[PDB]
Amino acid sequence: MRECISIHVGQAGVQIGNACWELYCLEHGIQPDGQMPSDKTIGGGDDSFNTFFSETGAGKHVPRAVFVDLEPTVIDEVRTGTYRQLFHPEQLITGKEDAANNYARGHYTIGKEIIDLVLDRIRKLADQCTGLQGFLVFHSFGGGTGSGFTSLLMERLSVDYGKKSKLEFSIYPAPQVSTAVVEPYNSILTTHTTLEHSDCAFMVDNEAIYDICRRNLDIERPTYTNLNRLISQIVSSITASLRFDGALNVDLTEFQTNLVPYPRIHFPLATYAPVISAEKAYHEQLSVAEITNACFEPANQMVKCDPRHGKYMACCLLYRGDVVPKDVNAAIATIKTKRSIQFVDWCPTGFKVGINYQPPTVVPGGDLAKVQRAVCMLSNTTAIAEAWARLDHKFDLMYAKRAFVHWYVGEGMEEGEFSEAREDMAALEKDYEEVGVDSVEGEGEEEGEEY
Amino acid sequence: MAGASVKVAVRVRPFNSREMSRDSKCIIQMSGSTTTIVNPKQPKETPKSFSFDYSYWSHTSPEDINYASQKQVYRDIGEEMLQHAFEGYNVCIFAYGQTGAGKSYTMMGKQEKDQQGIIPQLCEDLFSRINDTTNDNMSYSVEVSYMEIYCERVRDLLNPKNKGNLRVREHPLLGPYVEDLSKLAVTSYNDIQDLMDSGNKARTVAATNMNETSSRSHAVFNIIFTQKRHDAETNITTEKVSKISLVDLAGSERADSTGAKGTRLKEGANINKSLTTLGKVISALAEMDSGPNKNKKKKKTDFIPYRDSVLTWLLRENLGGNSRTAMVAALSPADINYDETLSTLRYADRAKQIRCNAVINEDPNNKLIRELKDEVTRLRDLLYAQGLG
Amino acid sequence: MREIVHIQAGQCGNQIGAKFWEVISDEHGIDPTGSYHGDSDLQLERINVYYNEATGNKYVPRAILVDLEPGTMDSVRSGPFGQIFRPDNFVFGQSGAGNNWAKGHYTEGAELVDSVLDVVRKESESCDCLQGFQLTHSLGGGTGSGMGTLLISKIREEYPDRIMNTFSVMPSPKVSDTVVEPYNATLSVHQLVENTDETYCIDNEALYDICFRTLKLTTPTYGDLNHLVSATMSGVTTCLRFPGQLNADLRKLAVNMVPFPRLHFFMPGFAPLTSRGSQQYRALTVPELTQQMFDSKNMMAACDPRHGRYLTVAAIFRGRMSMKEVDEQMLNVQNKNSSYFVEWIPNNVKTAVCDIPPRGLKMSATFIGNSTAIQELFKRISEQFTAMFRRKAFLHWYTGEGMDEMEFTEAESNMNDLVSEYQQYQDATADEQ
Ligand SMILES: CC(=O)O[C@H]1C(=O)[C@@]2(C)[C@H]([C@H](OC(=O)c3ccccc3)[C@]3(O)C[C@H](OC(=O)[C@H](O)[C@@H](NC(=O)c4ccccc4)c4ccccc4)C(C)=C1C3(C)C)[C@]1(OC(C)=O)CO[C@@H]1C[C@@H]2O
Ligand SMILES: Nc1nc2c(ncn2[C@@H]2O[C@H](COP(=O)(O)OP(=O)(O)OP(=O)(O)O)[C@@H](O)[C@H]2O)c(=O)[nH]1
Ligand SMILES: Nc1ncnc2c1ncn2[C@@H]1O[C@H](COP(=O)(O)OP(=O)(O)NP(=O)(O)O)[C@@H](O)[C@H]1O
Ligand SMILES: Nc1nc2c(ncn2[C@@H]2O[C@H](COP(=O)(O)OP(=O)(O)O)[C@@H](O)[C@H]2O)c(=O)[nH]1
Ligand SMILES: [Mg+2]
Repeated sequence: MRECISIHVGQAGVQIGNACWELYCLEHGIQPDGQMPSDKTIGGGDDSFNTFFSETGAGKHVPRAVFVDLEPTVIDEVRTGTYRQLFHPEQLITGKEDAANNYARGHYTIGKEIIDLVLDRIRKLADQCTGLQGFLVFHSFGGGTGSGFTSLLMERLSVDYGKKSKLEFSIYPAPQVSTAVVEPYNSILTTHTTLEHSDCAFMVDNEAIYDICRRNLDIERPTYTNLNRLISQIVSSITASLRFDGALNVDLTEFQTNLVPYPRIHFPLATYAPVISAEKAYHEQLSVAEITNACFEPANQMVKCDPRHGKYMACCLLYRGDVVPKDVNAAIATIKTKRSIQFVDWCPTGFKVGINYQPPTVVPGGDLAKVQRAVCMLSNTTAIAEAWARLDHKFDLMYAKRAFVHWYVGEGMEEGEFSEAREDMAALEKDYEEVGVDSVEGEGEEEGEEY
Repeated sequence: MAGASVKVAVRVRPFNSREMSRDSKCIIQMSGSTTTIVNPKQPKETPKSFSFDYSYWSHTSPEDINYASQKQVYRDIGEEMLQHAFEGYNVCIFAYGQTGAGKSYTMMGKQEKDQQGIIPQLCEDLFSRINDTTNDNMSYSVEVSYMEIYCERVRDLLNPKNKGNLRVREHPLLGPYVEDLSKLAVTSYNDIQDLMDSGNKARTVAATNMNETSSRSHAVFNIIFTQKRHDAETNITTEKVSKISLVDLAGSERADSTGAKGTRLKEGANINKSLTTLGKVISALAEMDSGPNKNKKKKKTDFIPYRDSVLTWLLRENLGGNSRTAMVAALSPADINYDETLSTLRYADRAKQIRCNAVINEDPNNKLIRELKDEVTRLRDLLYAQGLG
Repeated sequence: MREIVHIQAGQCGNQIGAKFWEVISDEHGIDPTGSYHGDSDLQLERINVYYNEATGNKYVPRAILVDLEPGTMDSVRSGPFGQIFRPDNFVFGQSGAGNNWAKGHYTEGAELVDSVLDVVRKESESCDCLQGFQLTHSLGGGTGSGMGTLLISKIREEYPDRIMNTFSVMPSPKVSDTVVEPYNATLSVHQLVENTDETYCIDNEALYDICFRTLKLTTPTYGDLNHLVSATMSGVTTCLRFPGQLNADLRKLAVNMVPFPRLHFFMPGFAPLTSRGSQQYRALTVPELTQQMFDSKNMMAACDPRHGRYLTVAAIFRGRMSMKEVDEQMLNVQNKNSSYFVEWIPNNVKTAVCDIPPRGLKMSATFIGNSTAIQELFKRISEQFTAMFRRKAFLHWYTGEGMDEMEFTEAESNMNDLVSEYQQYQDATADEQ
């Protein structure tokens, strides 16, 4: 029973959770009311996969989800929506104001009196679980709740459970586009928790996904629904290895064993290759080589960063559908001969491969074409440093004059939690710069004894 | 009108009875104008470093070698500030710290009078210099005021009436002031210290997880000093009016250290906002002081955000214009209170922020090896030169 | 549950409040008798923001009307929506302030403030989780300015941690209706600068300009100006009442718009605005709304933004629209007009989106700017104030009501300091020494 508990914090977290749970319900043939007529039609089976859904006596299936936010609006949209009967009635929503783009308000003042209930319900979910693999936390940098309350919850979880993996999916601020004036402060103040407590953090950018939607899917006016659906596809590709049979299955521990060389560099990028519209699904073969090559194109990255400016440290490919090992081997072999893709000299292997038989599903009303093959790549590289550096600059431009600071100090913080965070960012950037340097020439300086 | 350069001084205290009873380890080191600190929980990473105008090693009270004696710090700060006050211009002394560090010692000193703080010594020197210049033609007057600021509301500390919120006004010529503020005259430092004890009994203090008696409100003891001269004429004229401000701060805090709600959160938030505003104004004043002092230019008059807090608003005359200021910050040597000491450093570094550099202490073994290798090379180059090799 | 208490003092405040309650009742489908006959089910979801429930399935607004003259109350009651208000919230006296700020603040208002505070506290104690207050008044008047400032002071003394907005109508250079405008405006700003979290700058000159040049009304009256103002106030707090893709509370606007405590004076605007027959000639798209919002003539403050720099701006869109268009348009506006935005903020455009538009429109948008140019307004008042204070033009009418000459000087000094504070971040570099 490869059980995984999902936690959604903030508006971005709740909406990505809506998309994710729509996809999960469609994958296993669960109706919006929690019933599964597939078993009744067939007679019995294991289709109620215990990764996400828990089966009660009467044939209903309750998801292993925990939605949290400080605004009643975002989750009251779910309590009276299509999926109102699917979730347990307990949704952990503080009937008060919100963090208000304020890390201090979400971490110290209002984050209290809601953390205890959240931890209690997480404990109740964990008690029902046997062989719990880890957590999947969804949130967004730049928001008050998704920064402060996520920090508090991650701290408490690291205190309590400790050894269980805690993966992170977060929406990083874009370089140019933004939706708040105090995004850099909230983003920078979360580095301590996203570093010390998480085991692997996946970052995505709205500008990159908008570019992908405009260029590949030919959607000129996308909304957040398309972005959430793409992120849901990414998470499903990650988690499919422990729900369906396959030639090579990759658990959540193999992830961390293969992708993170050192504890402090666990920030891999993610990407999905066969992102294509229904009309353009024709005129294309969609073979293993094509999707595998498209995973490495800088235009297809989900974060505004150029891999050509850095070096690849580790790669994990997860294939779905009608795929065979020899095509994957040929794709990796032809990739290794390209000079535009550089690997660090101290990781000569540089690839982890997993294959799953279940092909990706299509959500009605969606925009992704039905395909026979797919691949999700997760790549730990050094180009991500750039994504920090720009944001770091922005932070300085506001902290030189102490703008917007009185709101933060008026809720419980002092200015030093505003420098300590900056120094931690600087140290992280120094680490990323140091790891990517080539080994010094003949690293034992030089050698050669008599004979 | 002139600059407002700020002198930054930091002192460490000895171990108290509890700390010396325990086997706690010291964590603060000082050298020159640099103070360095080490994480007890992360000894492997690095020390942090800061640089102030004055670093005082008062760890060992009876010690003589590199001991920060009370007379030394007086001669460094208080004597010069008193002289500037006597010249006829304003001066202010800020006391910043958190409970445990021991600010009130350096702010007052002990009753034994062999180890005295800034204030009793300042009062003694003030009245000694006054009484040593009372010639026929000179008259002197001194008066004292004492008031607190709690949640941005001013209260009187001497008057025993109901502690209402006094109103703050702005006289067009005399600047900001407080209405109905009781002002008393003094003649001996004993009266000053008695009034200080009487007012200190009236402070608003509440128990924290850090200490059972912590200041929850800022407080000021202001000394107004008037000099009148009688020239060869029938008129006796006031020459100059100067002020000595003795401001006491309520130190910063984190909600983690004291996780109590209600009044505690409001008090902590207002104290932190006041400290942030005070630091901002002092930093701007120090930058403007430094700039013209070397450039001699008059880049308009800048804008100094005095009005953002009542604390800086009342002290507008003492902070700015022609004046001199100096903030003294107390530390705690206990390892357990690391989060306090470093925090104080981050507030002590503010204003006159200067490059600290890295304090480097090379290994004696590597130094010896390098020196011996260089000596071997030099001697070989000498011997091969004289064709002896 | 976020809940707002509404207060309205003076003739201007009461009239704008009546029109505002008309607009809100139309939006939530409330009958003048207080019953509900709407159609969409989302109108009752968040009706408790403004309305209390009453036993006959009725709804009563939280309005609190104040005036030292009973005529305006009689006018309000004898109106289309007079019956909606509770009879006990009509607090008033006799012998109005008579355009004297001293009477409104010290002599007359000091006796009625206790009753007004009693009613306000009664409404406050029944609120599940109070968010903030609203006030509507005119700075250049009598009862409105003085009693509004006094009530703001009392409420901030009692409720320090709650938000306090203020939709204040400030005087204009050309359109002036009372001869003692400068004294009242100065003494009111002296209190608003301290005891208010957000202030919205409105004046009749800009609204008349909008009516003449945008709506092409031949003979506008105060109803139309109140209509535009009410549209703005309804736009500001839309995200509390209806769901959205990206919500924006009042506190979010306060946090994002206010960099320093004393700079909380805002320039409001609303889009779209078209003159009836022209409606078919122009399409409704996000680019058109963005173009109209940032147009200099659409502001309702008579301050040209081109004479300064935007410290911050916030936009609240209502309607089903794509987020990419909004983000792209705001980024383009920032990039093209690079000289009109302050350099030391990387991104100073807040954006919020709400699904439900107004009743008869597909899309709409509200704009809240914060720019240095507002100092011009204060400067103009100062330019008049001293010109009357130097000779003591009408000062005795104030000093006979308990006041003092020093207080005028403190008010002038505070306004001058505010003007300087706005002026510092207004030149487009600081390099030379
Ligand atoms: C039906 C239709 O398509 O015609 C429009 C219309 O022609 C225009 C010109 C309307 C019209 O407005 C005016 O003529 C007007 C005159 C003076 C002051 C203000 C408005 C309209 O009257 C106004 C009316 O607006 C509404 O109903 C909104 O919900 C509005 N509420 C009210 O106006 C209202 C009036 C009386 C009682 C209660 C509410 C609103 C705006 C913001 C927030 C909430 C509600 C609309 C759609 C129209 C007409 C009818 C012609 C405009 O209305 C607004 C402010 O949204 C003025 O420019 C806009 C754009 C529209 O194209
Ligand atoms: N991809 C994606 N990003 C979103 C979505 N909703 C919000 N965001 C991002 O979230 C950021 C705003 O912070 P939020 O997470 O919404 O803050 P919050 O969770 O509402 O918490 P509060 O600030 O207290 O209200 C924006 O900059 C968006 O980029 C979404 O539906 N999809
Ligand atoms: N240089 C010093 N030498 C000896 N004792 C010192 C020195 N500096 C501080 N102290 C100690 O400081 C103590 C008084 O302060 P303490 O009670 O620790 O904190 P506090 O003053 O009450 N709160 P605060 O004023 O904010 O620091 C005395 O018991 C002294 O022993
Ligand atoms: N928008 C609008 N402004 C008004 C209205 N009536 C008065 N004013 C403005 O308010 C000022 C007069 O203030 P007044 O309302 O008499 O203050 P009060 O006596 O305290 O109520 C004038 O300068 C007008 O510009 C109105 O109905 N609508
Ligand atoms: Mg939110």
